[PDB]
Amino acid sequence: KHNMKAFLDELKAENIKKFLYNFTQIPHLAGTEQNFQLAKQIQSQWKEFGLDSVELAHYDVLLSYPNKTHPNYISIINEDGNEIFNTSLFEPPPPGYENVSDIVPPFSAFSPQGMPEGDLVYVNYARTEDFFKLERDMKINCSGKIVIARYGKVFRGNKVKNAQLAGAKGVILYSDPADYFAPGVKSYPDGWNLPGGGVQRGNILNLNGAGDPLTPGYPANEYAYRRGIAEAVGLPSIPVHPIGYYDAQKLLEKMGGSAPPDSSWRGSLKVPYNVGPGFTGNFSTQKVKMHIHSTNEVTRIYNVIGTLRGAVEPDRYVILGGHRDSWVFGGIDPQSGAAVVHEIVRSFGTLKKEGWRPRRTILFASWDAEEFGLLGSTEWAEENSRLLQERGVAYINADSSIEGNYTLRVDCTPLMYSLVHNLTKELKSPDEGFEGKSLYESWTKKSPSPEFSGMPRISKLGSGNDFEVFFQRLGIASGRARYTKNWETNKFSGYPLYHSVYETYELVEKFYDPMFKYHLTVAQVRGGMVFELANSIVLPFDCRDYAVVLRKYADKIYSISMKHPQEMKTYSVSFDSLFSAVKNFTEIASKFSERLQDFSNPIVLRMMNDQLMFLERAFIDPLGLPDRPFYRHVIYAPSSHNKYAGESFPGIYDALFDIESKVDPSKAWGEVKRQIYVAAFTVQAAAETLSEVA
Amino acid sequence: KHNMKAFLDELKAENIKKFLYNFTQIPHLAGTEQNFQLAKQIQSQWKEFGLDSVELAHYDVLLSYPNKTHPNYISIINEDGNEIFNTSLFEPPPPGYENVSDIVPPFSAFSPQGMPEGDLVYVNYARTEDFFKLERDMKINCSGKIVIARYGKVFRGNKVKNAQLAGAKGVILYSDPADYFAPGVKSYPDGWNLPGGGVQRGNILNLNGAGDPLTPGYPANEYAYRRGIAEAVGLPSIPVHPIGYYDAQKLLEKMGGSAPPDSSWRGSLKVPYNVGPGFTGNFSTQKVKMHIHSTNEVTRIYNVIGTLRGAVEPDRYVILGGHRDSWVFGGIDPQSGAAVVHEIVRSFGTLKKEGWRPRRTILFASWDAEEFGLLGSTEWAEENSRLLQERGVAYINADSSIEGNYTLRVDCTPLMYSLVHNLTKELKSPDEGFEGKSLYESWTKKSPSPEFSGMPRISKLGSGNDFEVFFQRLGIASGRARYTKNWETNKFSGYPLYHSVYETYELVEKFYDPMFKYHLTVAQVRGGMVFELANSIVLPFDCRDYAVVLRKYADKIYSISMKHPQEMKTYSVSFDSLFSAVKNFTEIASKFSERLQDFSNPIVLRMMNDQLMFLERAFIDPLGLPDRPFYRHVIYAPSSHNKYAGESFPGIYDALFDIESKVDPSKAWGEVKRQIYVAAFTVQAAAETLSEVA
Ligand SMILES: *[C@@H]1O[C@H](CO)[C@@H](O[C@@H]2O[C@H](CO)[C@@H](O[C@@H]3O[C@H](CO)[C@@H](O)[C@H](O[C@H]4O[C@H](CO)[C@@H](O)[C@H](O)[C@@H]4O)[C@@H]3O)[C@H](O)[C@H]2NC(C)=O)[C@H](O)[C@H]1NC(C)=O
Ligand SMILES: *[C@@H]1O[C@H](CO)[C@@H](O[C@@H]2O[C@H](CO)[C@@H](O[C@@H]3O[C@H](CO)[C@@H](O)[C@H](O[C@H]4O[C@H](CO)[C@@H](O)[C@H](O)[C@@H]4O)[C@@H]3O)[C@H](O)[C@H]2NC(C)=O)[C@H](O)[C@H]1NC(C)=O
Ligand SMILES: *[C@@H]1O[C@H](CO)[C@@H](O[C@@H]2O[C@H](CO)[C@@H](O)[C@H](O)[C@H]2NC(C)=O)[C@H](O)[C@H]1NC(C)=O
Ligand SMILES: *[C@@H]1O[C@H](CO)[C@@H](O[C@@H]2O[C@H](CO)[C@@H](O)[C@H](O)[C@H]2NC(C)=O)[C@H](O)[C@H]1NC(C)=O
Ligand SMILES: *[C@@H]1O[C@H](CO)[C@@H](O[C@@H]2O[C@H](CO)[C@@H](O)[C@H](O)[C@H]2NC(C)=O)[C@H](O)[C@H]1NC(C)=O
Ligand SMILES: *[C@@H]1O[C@H](CO)[C@@H](O[C@@H]2O[C@H](CO)[C@@H](O)[C@H](O)[C@H]2NC(C)=O)[C@H](O)[C@H]1NC(C)=O
Ligand SMILES: *[C@@H]1O[C@H](CO)[C@@H](O[C@@H]2O[C@H](CO)[C@@H](O)[C@H](O)[C@H]2NC(C)=O)[C@H](O)[C@H]1NC(C)=O
Ligand SMILES: *[C@@H]1O[C@H](CO)[C@@H](O[C@@H]2O[C@H](CO)[C@@H](O)[C@H](O)[C@H]2NC(C)=O)[C@H](O)[C@H]1NC(C)=O
Ligand SMILES: *[C@@H]1O[C@H](CO)[C@@H](O)[C@H](O)[C@H]1NC(C)=O
Ligand SMILES: *[C@@H]1O[C@H](CO)[C@@H](O)[C@H](O)[C@H]1NC(C)=O
Ligand SMILES: *[C@@H]1O[C@H](CO)[C@@H](O)[C@H](O)[C@H]1NC(C)=O
Ligand SMILES: *[C@@H]1O[C@H](CO)[C@@H](O)[C@H](O)[C@H]1NC(C)=O
Ligand SMILES: *[C@@H]1O[C@H](CO)[C@@H](O)[C@H](O)[C@H]1NC(C)=O
Ligand SMILES: *[C@@H]1O[C@H](CO)[C@@H](O)[C@H](O)[C@H]1NC(C)=O
Ligand SMILES: N[C@@H](COS(=O)(=O)O)C(=O)O
Ligand SMILES: N[C@@H](COS(=O)(=O)O)C(=O)O
Ligand SMILES: [Ca+2]
Ligand SMILES: [Ca+2]
Ligand SMILES: [Cl-]
Ligand SMILES: [Cl-]
Ligand SMILES: [Zn+2]
Ligand SMILES: [Zn+2]
Ligand SMILES: [Zn+2]
Ligand SMILES: [Zn+2]
Repeated sequence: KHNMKAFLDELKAENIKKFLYNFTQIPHLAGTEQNFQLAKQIQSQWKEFGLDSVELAHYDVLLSYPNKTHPNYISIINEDGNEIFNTSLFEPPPPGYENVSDIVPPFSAFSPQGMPEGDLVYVNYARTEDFFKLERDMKINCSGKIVIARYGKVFRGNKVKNAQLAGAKGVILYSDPADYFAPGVKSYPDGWNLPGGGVQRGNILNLNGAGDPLTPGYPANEYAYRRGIAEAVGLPSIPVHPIGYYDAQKLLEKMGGSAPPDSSWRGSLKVPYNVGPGFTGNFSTQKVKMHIHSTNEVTRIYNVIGTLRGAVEPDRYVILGGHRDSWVFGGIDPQSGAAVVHEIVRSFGTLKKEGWRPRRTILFASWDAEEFGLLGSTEWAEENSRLLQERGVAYINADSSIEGNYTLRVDCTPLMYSLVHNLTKELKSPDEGFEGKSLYESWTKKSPSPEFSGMPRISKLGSGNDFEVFFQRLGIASGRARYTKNWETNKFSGYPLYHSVYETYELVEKFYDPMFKYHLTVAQVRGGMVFELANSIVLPFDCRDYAVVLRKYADKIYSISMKHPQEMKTYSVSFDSLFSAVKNFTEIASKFSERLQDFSNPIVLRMMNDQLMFLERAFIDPLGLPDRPFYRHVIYAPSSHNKYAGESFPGIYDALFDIESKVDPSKAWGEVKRQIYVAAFTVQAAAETLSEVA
Repeated sequence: KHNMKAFLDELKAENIKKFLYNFTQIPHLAGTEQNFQLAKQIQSQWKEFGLDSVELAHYDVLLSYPNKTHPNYISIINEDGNEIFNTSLFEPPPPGYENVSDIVPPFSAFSPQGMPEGDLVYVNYARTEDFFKLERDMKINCSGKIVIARYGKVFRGNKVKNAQLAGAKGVILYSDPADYFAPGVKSYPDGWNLPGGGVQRGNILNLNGAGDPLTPGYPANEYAYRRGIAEAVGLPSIPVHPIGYYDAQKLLEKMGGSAPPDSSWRGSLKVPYNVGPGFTGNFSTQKVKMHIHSTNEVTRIYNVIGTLRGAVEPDRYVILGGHRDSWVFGGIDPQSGAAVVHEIVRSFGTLKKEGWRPRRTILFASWDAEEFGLLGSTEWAEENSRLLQERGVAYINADSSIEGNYTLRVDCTPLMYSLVHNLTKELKSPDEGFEGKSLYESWTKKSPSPEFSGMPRISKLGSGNDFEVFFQRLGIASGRARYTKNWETNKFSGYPLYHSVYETYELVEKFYDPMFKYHLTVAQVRGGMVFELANSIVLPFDCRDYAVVLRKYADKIYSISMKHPQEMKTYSVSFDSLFSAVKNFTEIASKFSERLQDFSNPIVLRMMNDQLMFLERAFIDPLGLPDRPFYRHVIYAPSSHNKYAGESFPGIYDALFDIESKVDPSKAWGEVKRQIYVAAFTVQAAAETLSEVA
C-alpha cells in the first residue's frame, strides 16, 4: 500500500546522517560560489530522487560582508589614542578545520561603516523594558554612548533598533555565559558549550517582512527598480559588532558609574555589571572604539524549487520549505533541517517511482539568504504571490531539526493543532524512558500545555524564519516542528553554539544526536504533516481550534486594557464587538464542522476544502498593520519588541503598549478603539467565510 | 427548455415601463424615509419573484444635505454690500409635480459651509489643461478668486480639486447650453433639452475609491470607529454650488479682464466669456458672494441583496448590481436601470419556479447612496471583500439603461469582449432601419471600433459608478451596457436633464423610449451577460482579448514616453521588460486557450475556470497605486484628471504626466522606470496564473 506508513517507514536516520555530513564540510554563505554549487547539487539530487521538475529561482538582493583586507574590530583606546586592547579578528577554528578557507569572521550583517569612540553603557539584553529601566528609572542617558548589550531574550535587530532610538552611536553585542554556557558541560570541542572565543553572527535588520531592502513588494528580478541605499528598508544607522565573552570581559571589567539596578542585570562574568556610563576613575579617560568596514552589495542568490504534481488537485500547493545558506558550516543551522528535507524528498520520490502521486501538489524549497533577512523565501513569494494566495494550502518550515534533545517544539496555526495531536499519537517517541510510548505522550509529559490537561504546548508564529512571508503577509496556514532543549527562559536565546564556527557536523554526531533518532522523529513530524496536508481528502484543519484561541486572545487583550479602568470609562472603550465576533466565529465554526462531517460530491467537498483553505486567508487585512504593510495577519504578528515571538491581536496590543506614557491620551485611546473595530470586523469576516456560501 | 432564449423571451418591455412608473412617482434621495420605503418594497417583490433570500444590508455613512430653513444661493453684491442679484432657491418644478414635497433643491453634496466673496475667474471646464492655459500661458492667478466653471468633459469633483489646488476660494458650476442644449430640440416639458432654470446636482468628493469618508477600508457598521471630520477622505475645502444657465448668464455678462484664449473657451451664451478676473470697469467694485449652509451628517442607508443559489457552483458569484437612490425622481438616473434589474429578477425567478437554477449563484443588488460617492456598493464590498475576492466571477452594473436612443454603449474588461460580441449577434436590433438585423450589426455600424473593421467600440472602465469597488479595488471582471446618444465630445458630459428635477418618468415615456424597446434591448444585454456568466460550463472569458489590448496599451504608453527621447537616453528608460511581459502573456494565453478547448473532468474544468476567474484578480497590486490605495488594478484606473474615464497603465501614465515640468528630472524619470517595473512584473505574474499549475 502507498499510505502514510509507507512514506514514513522509508525515511532512514542513516540517510539523514549522510546528507548532514555532506552539507557541512565547507561553508555555504549566502551569495558565495560554494552555496551556488550546493544549490546545483540539491537540484540534481531532487531530480534523481523523482521530482517532476526542479528549478533554480535566482534574485539579486542586498547582502553584506566584511572587508577581507580591512577587518572589523573593537579597541579600548587610551587618552593618547593608543589601542591597548583589541577584540579578536576571528574565532579560533575547531579541530581539523583550522585550514578551511572562506570562513567569514564574526560580524553583524548590514552594519554601516564607522569608527565611533565614546563611553560604554551596559544595557543588559537591550529589551524595550531594559531601556525603560535605564532612562526612566535610573535616569541614564544613552545619547552619544556606545551600548554594550548581551545577546538573549529577543531578536538582535530589536536591540539595535532600541539602542538607536535611545540615541546610541554604536552597539556591541556579546554572548554571556549566563545565557550561552550551561552549568556542568564542556566548551566545544569536548562538549556543546560556547568557548570564550566563540561569537554569534547574525543580521541586525528591522525589515518587518519586507524581504530585500531594495525591492519591497516586488521580486528582485533582472529588471527590478531598486531603491537607493538611503531609502532602503530596515538598515541600522549605527555601527554594530558582535564579540565573545573573553573579549567582553575585557570591555566590561573596567566599567564605572551606576551599579546594576538588580540581579537580573548581572550575567556570569567576574565583573561588576556596572551600567556606567564610562570606566572607573583610574581608567576614566580610556574610551571604546569600533572599527567597522563591512560593505552592502547586491549579490545573486538561488532557491531550489522542486515540484511533485498532485494526481487530483494539482492546483493546490503544500509547501515544505527551509533554508540552505549558513553563517559557516551550518551543522545545526540549517543543515540539520535541510538533510531532513532531502530525505523527505527521497522518500516521496520512492513512492512516486512505484506509481503513487499525492492528491495535491507538493512543493519543496531550499531557500537562500535566510540569514540575511529571509530574502530567498520572501522574493520567491513576492514573485509568486498570486499563485500562493489562490492555491496555497499550507506551508511547513524546515530550518534546524534539533536545537536540543529534550522534547518536541511545535509552533503552528490553530488550524493544524488537531493534525499535530493526531500525527504525534501515531509516532514512536525516541526519548529515553518512553520506549514503546507515542511521541504525543513524551512531548505532552515534558512540555505540558499551560491551559489544558493531557495536552502539549504549541506556540504562536511570529517571525525569524522563512515561514514569515507565507503566514504573516500572505495568510497561508503555516507550521514548524523541531527538537529542543529543556532550558525555559533560554527560548529566544538560541543553543550555545548558535551562529558560531563551532556549529559543525561533529557537534551534532557527538553531542546532540549520535543515532540521528531525533532527526528521524523530526522528519516523521514534518514529512507526516506534509503527507496529510497533501493527501487527505478533506483538508486536515479544524476551524474550531481557532475559535478556542480567539476567545483566549480576546480575554487576554481585554485584561491588558483593564489595567486602565478610568480611561476605559472616559473614552468609552468597549471590547463588546470583539467578544461578539468571537462568539459568532465559535457558533459558525461549530456548524461548519457539522456540515463537514455530514456531506460522493466533490464540488461540496472542494467548496468545503476551499473554505478551510481560505480561512487562514481571511485573517489578512490588505491595509496591513500600522506602519508595517507586510505584516497583514490581524490575529498574529511578530512582536514589535521581539520579532521571534508571535503576538496575538498585535494591532490592539501595540495600541495599548506603554499607553499611560502617551501625551494625548484621547488620541491614544481612540486608536485602541480603532484597533478593536478592525479586529472585531476581521474575526466576523473570517467567520462568514465558513457560513453557507449561498 | 430552460436556456438563455427562455430567460430572454420572458422579459417584457411593458413590465419595465410599469416598474419605471412605479419607482419614479416620488423622490428617493439617499438617506430619506421614502428611499427606505422603496428598499423594503424591492425586497418584498424580489422575494415574491422567487429569490432564495433577500436581505437589507444597512450602513451609517457620511451624507450631505442643504439646510431646509437656511437656503444656499449666490449673489452679485454691490459696493455697499447690497445683494443686487440672487441665484434661484429651486428649479421650477415640472407640470403636475409643482406640489411634490421633499424635492431637494440644487446643491453640491459635501460642500463645506461658507460665505466667500471676491472676483470671478472663468475657467472653462476647469480641466487640468484649462488651468495650465490660465496660469502658465495667460498668467492669470486664481488665488483668492471664485472660479466659475462650466459642467462637461470631466467629473465635477476633479474640477473642484483642480480649482482648490489653483488656490480658488469657491467654485460655481453651471450648465452651458453649448454642452446641455442640443440644437433644434425643445426644453423640458416639450422636449428633452435643459431649461435655463434647470440645474445638475452631484457630489464633488475626491474619494479615489474609499467609499464612506469616515471609514476607509472597513464597513460603516454598528460598531465602526469613524475618523473625525478633519481626517475624512475626499472632502472639498472650499464652498461649491451649481446653477442653471439663466443664473450663469447674469454672473458672466459683466465679466472683464482678459478675453477667452480661443473659441474652445466660449459656450453658447450671449456673453463675452472673459476669463476676468472680476467685472468690466463700470461694475468693477461689484463682487460675487456665495451662501453655503449644507451639513454633512452620518445617515443610515440600505442595500437590497437578493440571492439565487447556484445548482452546481453555489460558491461562485455573478453579481448584477445598480443603485436605487436618486437626486429627485430618477426617471433616467437610476430608475431606468433599476426597472430593468427588477424585470431581470422577475424573469430568472420565473424559470426558478419551473425548477431551474443557474449553475452559479447570482446575486442581485439595489445599492443605496451611489449619488454620494458609491457608498452603498463600497461599504457592502468592504464588508464582504473576502467572499468577493475568492468567489466573485463577474460584476454587471445596472445604472441608467438609456442616456439616448442612438446605439449601444459597452464598457467592460477585455475578458468579456467575446461574450458581448457573441451575445449581441444573437439579439435583435430595436433601431429604425435595422429591423431583422442583429444588435451587433446596428451597434457595429453606428459605433465602429477605431482599430478594427466590422467590430464595435467597447470602452475601458474607470469610475463614476458602482462597478468601481469590484473592478478597481477587488479585481473582479466587470462590465456595463446601456443605450446612448450620438453626440461624440459630449461623452463624460451627461444628457441635458442629468441630475435635474426634470428627469422624470414622462421624460422617458415621451422623448426617450415610448415603446420601452431600448430598455428591453438593454435588459437582454445585461440579463443575457449575467445568464451566460452564471450558467456556461466554461466561464465565458477569452484571455487572448486581454493579450491584444495589453500590447495596444504598451505601444501607447511607450509613445507617450518617446515624446522625451533625450531623457530616455540620459536616464536609460527602457520599456523592454513591459513588451517582454506582454509577449509572454500573449504566448501563455494562446496555450491556455488550446488547453481550454482540449480537455468529462470537473476538476480540470474548475481548475481552468478558477484560472479564468482569477485572471482579472491577478492584475491587482496589494500596494495599490501611488497615494491611491483603493485603486489597485495595474492595467486600469480611473483617470487622475477625470474619474469617469478609464486610463490604461495608470501608474506609468501619471509618472509621465507633465514630467517636463518636474523640478528633479532624475527623480521623476526614476519613478517612470519604477512604474515600468511594476507593470512588467504584474503582466508577467498575471500570465503565469494561466501556465500549467504544476
Ligand atoms: C454576531 O452575529 C450577530 C447575528 O446573529 C450580529 O447581530 C447583529 O447585530 C447588529 C448590531 O447590533 C444588529 O443591528 C441592528 O439592526 C437593526 C436592524 O436589523 C437596527 O434597527 C439597529 O439599529 C438601531 O439600534 C441601534 C442600537 O441600539 C442604534 O444604534 C441605531 O441607531 C438604531 O436605532 C441595529 O443596527 C443586527 O440586527 C444583528 N443581526 C441579526 C441579529 O441578525 C452581530 O453584529 C455579530 N457581531 C459582529 C461583531 O459582527
Ligand atoms: C518572458 O519569459 C521569458 C521565459 O521564456 C523570460 O526569460 C527569462 O529572462 C531572464 C531575464 O533575461 C533570464 O535571466 C537570465 O538568467 C540566466 C540564468 O538562467 C542568468 O545567467 C542571466 O544573468 C546573467 O546575464 C545578465 C544579462 O546580461 C546579467 O545582468 C547578469 O549579471 C548575469 O551575468 C539572466 O539572469 C532567464 O533565463 C529567462 N528564462 C528563460 C529563457 O527560461 C522573461 O524574463 C519573461 N519576461 C518577463 C518580463 O518576465
Ligand atoms: C555530497 O554528495 C554529492 C552527491 O553525491 C557529491 O557530489 C558528487 O560527487 C561526485 C564525485 O566528485 C561527482 O561525480 C558528481 O558530479 C557529484 N554529484 C552531484 C553534484 O550531484 C559531493 O561530492 C558530496 N560532497 C561532499 C563534501 O562530500
Ligand atoms: C590593535 O590594532 C591596532 C591596529 O592594527 C594596533 O595599532 C597599530 O600598530 C601599528 C604598529 O605598531 C602602528 O603603526 C599603527 O599606527 C597602529 N594602528 C592604530 C593605532 O590604529 C595596536 O597595536 C593593537 N593593539 C594591541 C594591544 O595589540
Ligand atoms: C484527529 O482524530 C480525531 C479522532 O479520530 C478525528 O475526529 C474524528 O473524525 C471522524 C471523521 O470525521 C469523526 O467521525 C469523529 O466523530 C471524530 N472524533 C472526534 C471529534 O472525537 C479528527 O477529525 C482528527 N483531526 C484531523 C484529521 O485533523
Ligand atoms: C409600486 O408598486 C408597489 C408593489 O405593487 C405598490 O406597493 C403595494 O401597494 C399596495 C397598495 O397600497 C399594498 O397593498 C402593498 O403593501 C404594497 N406592496 C409592496 C410594498 O410590496 C406601490 O404602492 C407602488 N407605488 C406607486 C407609487 O405606485
Ligand atoms: C437676495 O437675498 C437677500 C437675502 O434674503 C436679500 O437681502 C435681504 O433683504 C431683507 C429685506 O429687504 C433685509 O432685511 C436683509 O438684511 C437682506 N439680506 C442680506 C443683504 O443679506 C436681497 O434683497 C436679495 N436680492 C434681490 C435682488 O432680490
Ligand atoms: C463566441 O463564439 C465563437 C464562435 O462560436 C466561439 O468560438 C468557438 O468556440 C468553440 C467551442 O470551444 C470552438 O470549437 C471554435 O473553434 C470557436 N470558434 C472560433 C474561435 O472562431 C467563442 O468561444 C465564443 N466566445 C465566448 C463563448 O466567450
Ligand atoms: C576594503 O578595504 C579598503 C578600504 O578603503 C579598500 O582596500 C577596499 O576598497 C575595501 N573593499 C571594499 C570597500 O569593498
Ligand atoms: C541625553 O544627553 C545628550 C547630551 O548632549 C542630550 O543631547 C539629550 O537631550 C539627553 N537626553 C535627555 C533628555 O536626557
Ligand atoms: C542529550 O541528552 C542528554 C541526556 O539528558 C544530555 O546530557 C545532553 O546534554 C543532551 N545533548 C544536548 C546538546 O543537550
Ligand atoms: C439651519 O439653519 C440655521 C443655521 O444656524 C439653524 O437654524 C440650524 O441649526 C441649521 N440646521 C443645521 C445646521 O443642521
Ligand atoms: C497668486 O496671487 C496671490 C495674491 O496674494 C499670491 O498669494 C500667490 O502667490 C500668487 N501666485 C503666483 C505665484 O502667481
Ligand atoms: C429618439 O430618436 C429620434 C430619432 O433620431 C430623435 O429625434 C430623438 O431626439 C431621440 N430621443 C432622444 C432623447 O435623443
Ligand atoms: N533566522 C535568522 C534570520 O532571521 S531574521 O533576522 O531575518 O528574522 C536569524 O534569526 O538571525
Ligand atoms: N454616479 C455619480 C456618483 O459617482 S461618483 O461621484 O461617486 O464617482 C455621479 O457621477 O455623480
Ligand atoms: Ca523584493
Ligand atoms: Ca467604509
Ligand atoms: Cl523550523
Ligand atoms: Cl451602468
Ligand atoms: Zn536557520
Ligand atoms: Zn541562522
Ligand atoms: Zn446613477
Ligand atoms: Zn446619478
